[PDB]
Amino acid sequence: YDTTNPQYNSVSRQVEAGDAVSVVGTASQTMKPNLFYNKFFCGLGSIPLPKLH
Amino acid sequence: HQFSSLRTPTGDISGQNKNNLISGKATGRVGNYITVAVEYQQLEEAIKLNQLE
Repeated sequence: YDTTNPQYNSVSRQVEAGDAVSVVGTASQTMKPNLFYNKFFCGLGSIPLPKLH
Repeated sequence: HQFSSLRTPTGDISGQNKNNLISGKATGRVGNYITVAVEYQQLEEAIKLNQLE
């Protein structure tokens, strides 16, 4: 919520002290989540390794 | 070798002395190794080492 560069805003209002937050889910359960993502989210590569002498 | 000569009006060498063959030798020996050693890691080879020669 930059006030000198408004063009990069991504949230309607600035978070400030005294706000209320929550944590999703219950206390300590174990779960297998489901994923959804765009193609250009995370990349991957491999580094070739030279032969040891 | 080095020698010495004798003088005689007629060449009679009956009671003179004669030269001997004393052998002398000069010795040569080896010295110490000259060794230059380097070491480095494969990850460094892969990501940092260029123009190694």
